[PDB]
Amino acid sequence: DFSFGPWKLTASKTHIMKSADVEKLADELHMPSLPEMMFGDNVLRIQHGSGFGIEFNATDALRCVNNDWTYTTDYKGTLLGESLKLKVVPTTDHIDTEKLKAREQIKFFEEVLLFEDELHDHGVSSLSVKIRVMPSSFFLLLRFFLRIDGVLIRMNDTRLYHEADKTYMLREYTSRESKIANLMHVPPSLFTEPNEISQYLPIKEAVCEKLVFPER
Amino acid sequence: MSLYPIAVLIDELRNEDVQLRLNSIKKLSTIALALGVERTRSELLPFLTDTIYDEDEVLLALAEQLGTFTTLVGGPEYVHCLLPPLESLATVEETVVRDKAVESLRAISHEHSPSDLEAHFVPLVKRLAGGDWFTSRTSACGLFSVCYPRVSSAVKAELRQYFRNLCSDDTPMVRRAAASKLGEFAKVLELDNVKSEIIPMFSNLASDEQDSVRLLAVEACVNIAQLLPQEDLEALVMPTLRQAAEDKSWRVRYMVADKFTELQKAVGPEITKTDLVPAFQNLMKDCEAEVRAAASHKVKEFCENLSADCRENVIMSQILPCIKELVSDANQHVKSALASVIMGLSPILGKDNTIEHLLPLFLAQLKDECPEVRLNIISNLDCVNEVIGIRQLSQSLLPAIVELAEDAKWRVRLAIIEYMPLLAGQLGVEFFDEKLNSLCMAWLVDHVYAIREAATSNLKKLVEKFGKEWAHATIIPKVLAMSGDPNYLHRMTTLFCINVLSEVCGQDITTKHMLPTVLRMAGDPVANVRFNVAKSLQKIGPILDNSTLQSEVKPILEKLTQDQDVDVKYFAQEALTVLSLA
Amino acid sequence: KVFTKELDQWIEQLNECKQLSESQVKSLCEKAKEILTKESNVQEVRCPVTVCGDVHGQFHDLMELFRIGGKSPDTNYLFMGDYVDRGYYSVETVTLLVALKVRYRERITILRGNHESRQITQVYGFYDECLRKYGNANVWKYFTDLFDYLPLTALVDGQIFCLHGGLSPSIDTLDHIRALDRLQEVPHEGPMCDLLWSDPDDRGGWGISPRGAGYTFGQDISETFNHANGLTLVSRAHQLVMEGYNWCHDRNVVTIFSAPNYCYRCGNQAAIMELDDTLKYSFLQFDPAPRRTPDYFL
Ligand SMILES: [Mn+2]
Repeated sequence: DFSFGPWKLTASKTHIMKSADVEKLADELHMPSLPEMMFGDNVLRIQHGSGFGIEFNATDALRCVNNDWTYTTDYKGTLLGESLKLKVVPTTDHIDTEKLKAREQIKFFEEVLLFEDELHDHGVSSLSVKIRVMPSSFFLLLRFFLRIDGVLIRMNDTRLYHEADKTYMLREYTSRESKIANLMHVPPSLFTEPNEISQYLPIKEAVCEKLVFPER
Repeated sequence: MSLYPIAVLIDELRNEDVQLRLNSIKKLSTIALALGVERTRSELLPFLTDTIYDEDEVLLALAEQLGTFTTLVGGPEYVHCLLPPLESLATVEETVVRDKAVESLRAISHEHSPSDLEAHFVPLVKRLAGGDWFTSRTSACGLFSVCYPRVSSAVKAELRQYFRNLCSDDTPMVRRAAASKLGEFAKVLELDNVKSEIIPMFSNLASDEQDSVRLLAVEACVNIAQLLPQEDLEALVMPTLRQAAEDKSWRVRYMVADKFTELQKAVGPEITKTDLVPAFQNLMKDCEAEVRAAASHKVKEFCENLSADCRENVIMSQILPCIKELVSDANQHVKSALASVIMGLSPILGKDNTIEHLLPLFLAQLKDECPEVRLNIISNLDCVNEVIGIRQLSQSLLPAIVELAEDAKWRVRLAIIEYMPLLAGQLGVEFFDEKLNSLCMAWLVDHVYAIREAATSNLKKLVEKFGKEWAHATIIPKVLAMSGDPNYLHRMTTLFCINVLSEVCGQDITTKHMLPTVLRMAGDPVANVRFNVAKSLQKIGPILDNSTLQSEVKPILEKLTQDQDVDVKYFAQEALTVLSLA
Repeated sequence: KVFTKELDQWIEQLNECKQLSESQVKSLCEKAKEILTKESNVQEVRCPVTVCGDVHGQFHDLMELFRIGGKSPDTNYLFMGDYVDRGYYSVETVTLLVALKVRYRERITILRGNHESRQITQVYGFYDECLRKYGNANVWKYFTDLFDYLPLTALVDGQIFCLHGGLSPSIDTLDHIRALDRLQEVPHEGPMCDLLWSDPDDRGGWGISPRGAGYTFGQDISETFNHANGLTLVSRAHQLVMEGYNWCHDRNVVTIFSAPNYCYRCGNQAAIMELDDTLKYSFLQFDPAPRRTPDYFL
């Protein structure tokens, strides 16, 4: 539970959902099965001094699952407000990497897991999200990892950038995948650490949306 | 601008990197010497329970510190004070930090008094088992084996029902951890209680929904069979073991294959023919190739431990018909595992039966396409020469050594240079000089420096095996003959040889034929030769007597300090100051 | 002044693939300056050498390379540039080949590659790594400022041209190269940029390289150049070949890539060229080396 500027960075991270609470929601979403580790009450949210914010959970992430045993989801946050919220719009201007790389006073950081599933020992499907804060900005990254041992890999990254005092924040959703049979030249020792293998996965979908601030 | 130790230790926790930060946590013990005995309990310990989100390397060193902290609190009379700061580290998200803390918990348990044990540590297992966070539930499975015998007969029942509720826990992870520590639990109970309490838990796990639980329960089956009498073995153990060898996840059928030998030694010989040999037949020819390679490597230790009434019989009726079909399957990996052990059968079989019924198949490996197959066949053949003669098989590997010694890829060529000395000592001298010398000497001119490197040190052992004189007969007249090679890399090779041979060629030889060759090369145009002459000369220098140091090597070293090449000068000058020459 | 005491020590630490601290690199690059400041733009090296091309921070593959041609100073070596910017150990790679030059001014000769510049080191990786390893750009400044002192070309036994890129139209004779000022960041134009960015191919005459900078020359160029200054061939490395080395222009120019399996793209074989006492060339193909918290994440 952090606080910087007009923001309220709430931190929530606890254990998995119980066995009974799984089937209860597994029918709420009509899902024949939920992830092996369902971090239900685990949530990372950031609110404004006006009433609107963004929230990253698993429950809303599992809604985006379409007609599946890998839990692949295009979730990119759940717009949260109080009848007055931020809007979504496609954009041309997107994040600038050369900025974040600059070393500045690291204000706060907490990694928050959303779910993880061992995939009958056929792979791994982990949905996590982490966020840091700078003196003049804050930055977040939500990443769904997927490794089907012996078949393919998929990474659905989603970053969130807000230059402090800039009437808007950015969001870029990158989703890249590749069957391992096509990337034979890559050593399998990197099939586990995502930060190192993302470079070797071809982009499949790229989207950059700016989240705008209303007034009152 | 901080205060008493605890604060100055946290001032280091806000430091840049790990080692700088971690170094202070390794002083967490040394800080407690300065602190009074009670200060370590009163002030220090409570700070180490409100845990700290930090890298694994530190929390690990923290847990290790707790397992050696009894004397700091006041002795085992206050060991209970170490439990709170450990329970928290037995619950951190990172797995390795959890097991290390668990191991530290298993340690301080012995330090507990029997009264303190039942009041502090045994409840600590409950809070970890019954805890909500599934991480603690994993940690609990490791603390049962240290306490169950150290407690009263009644509370033993609570733990057994607890450990049982863990093997049937909803989460699949904890079910694995319970299956891993199963054998450690069955090993620690009484005889009659494992037959009724553990075997149920053991069966339901070896038929679980997730494959990761299945194999983990298998490796613990051996720990059970080591305890039961022979009669109750077919009655309770084999039922699940018999099915696990047919699990549709090869990961399970692999475990029994990688442990097939450890089974027969604990189950018994007659039961090996009733149930094990039947399964082995189908494991050598199962679908996934990885399973076959595992069992194929275990054909030797399986045949050896068989009883004496059937050792020779069941091998040539139930084992061989499946061996030949293995050597002929195209999977280049399964034959690499068979090659390393198949020749360990002749001493177990006999002499006439092997050369007639075991040798013709052996050749198929020695001529296989895969270079890794014929490589393993050549390292594990000592168990063959002590039953059947050398020439009976020596006249066959003639081209096998050639194709490996002259393969197109240099990795293969190196791999056999390592086995040459072992192979040299088994064919004697009379063979080598006639055939294996043209190959071993052609290695010191190989395109790759790695082979010339290995071929050099390969001559050291070729002398240790044959004698100081064999170099003076077949090696040194050839090495010294390379010093006229145009390529300056082949010219230097001699200098690396004279360094090595000197160590194991006495003095009378290094001064007769090796010394004048070095001093002759001191006028080579390329300086790479000249500064290595100084290096080599100081290397072999202390071996020769003083008269020969002041005679011919010192005038050269003084001459080499005038080579305008700045590299030789430092080496030339260095090479005298190293050994008592100005 | 036996400061070579610690120079040898650094190499033993670099051969174990462990960094050289800021306070250490500051002193190292200082010496390397004084050694490189005296080398002409066309550095002449003696007959017996082993010449290697790109390495690109593939340290574990550089050590595999040593077991092929020989360890130093035993083997006279010559590097044609591109020591960093596409491997994980770009720090340890360049830090060693620099220390070896400071140690053995005569046993190795290091040239400047197209990635030996502050422009490109910031995007392809060297700068991003220099931060993760030390927490600032000082090490990056120490090296980049030194990269300006690397010779552009090399000229063995008076016969063979060794550089990173290719030939330039503004450059027809070697005396022109010896007259350039190579003490600046690799420009975007001019001949200095061309020498480190040009590439040969089949199409005759000059052409527009798909990489923008540099040019594209063919048989008609190399023949008219080598025969105009008395050369047997040219050695270049900027490109990459699945074969490790590629002959082009009726064997007037050779390519030499010495980084196997370039960023897991093509699984290329890496090769090098050995020049014995007289100049008789012989290549050596080799394969990759097999052995195996709160962060400012992006
Ligand atoms: Mn490039």
